[PDB]
Amino acid sequence: ATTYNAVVSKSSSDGKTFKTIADAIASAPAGSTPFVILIKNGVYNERLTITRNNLHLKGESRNGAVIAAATAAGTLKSDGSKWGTAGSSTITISAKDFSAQSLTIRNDFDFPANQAKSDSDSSKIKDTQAVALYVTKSGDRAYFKDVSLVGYQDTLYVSGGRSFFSDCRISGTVDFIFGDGTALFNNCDLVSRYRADVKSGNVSGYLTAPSTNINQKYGLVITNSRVIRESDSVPAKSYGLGRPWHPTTTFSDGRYADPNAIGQTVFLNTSMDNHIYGWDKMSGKDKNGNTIWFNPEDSRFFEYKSYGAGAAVSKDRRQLTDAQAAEYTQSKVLGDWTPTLP
Ligand SMILES: [Cl-]
Repeated sequence: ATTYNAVVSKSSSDGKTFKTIADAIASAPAGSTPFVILIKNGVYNERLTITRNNLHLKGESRNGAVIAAATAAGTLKSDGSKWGTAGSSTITISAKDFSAQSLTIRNDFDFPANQAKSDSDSSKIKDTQAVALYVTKSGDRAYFKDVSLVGYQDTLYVSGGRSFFSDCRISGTVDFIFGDGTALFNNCDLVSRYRADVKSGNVSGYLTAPSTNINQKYGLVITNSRVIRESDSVPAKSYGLGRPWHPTTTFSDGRYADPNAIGQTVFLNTSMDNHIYGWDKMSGKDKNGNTIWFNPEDSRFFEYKSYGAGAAVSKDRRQLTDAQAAEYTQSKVLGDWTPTLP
């Protein structure tokens, strides 16, 4: 008995349906009773910030139901300032118990066309992060089933609490899954994209850039998934599994890369194609303004039974024991939260 409180569609003939997702959401009664919105197939050019708890979106299909907007961190607002990384997000989850199913969320920033522009072209953006989905610190218990997240740089920004991605497709280039949140991905396609602007022997990107605080037990946890390249032109050994992101943070002794943001990315029972070369390091600025490198061997980067040509042949890729692997069940990672659809 699945009941939709509202229906969004492109038809002005579909009946008492909404034209945009924002309107359908705004029709929700104040409070925290569950509210479910069916989004009929179509491309909805909208940027949404979810502040209503217990809101649930269901698209007619992951392939046909799309929420898309083109915004880069470097994209300028009316006042001439930049949107920023968080601000470029097509969808921002700032409420609890959100769920999206069978739909696609895209940031349509044309990263390749931007990279192809001449350097003297004043419209060529440097701050090229363009987030498709951002789960903020106010978005605990965000659930995404049969959802597709599309972007290049910084596709998925997960911060704060717990989020679960099941049977999803996430595509990107650089740090396309990043943040400090507890994000569990099960049975997902993590799609590494082609970079026309990167020479074949250089790094095209990194699947993850966790910023997990050292005291947080779980960061980015990918299980029973597939790490694949979007095309045969993605070179062998062009993608890192992860890179340690230590966010510039304000401390009583200055603003610089957080030394305690010792990120975690763990893969279990996940296939990896040949584009993966292993983990990588990342640089930031320390308390003195010097360049500092945060190394993978100093981060919580682990694998358990990866397979495929991209899996570990060498030993500089730490492996979990069977006992340690048992600590990465959905129950343990998500704790008191059991993700369920309306
Ligand atoms: Cl930063």
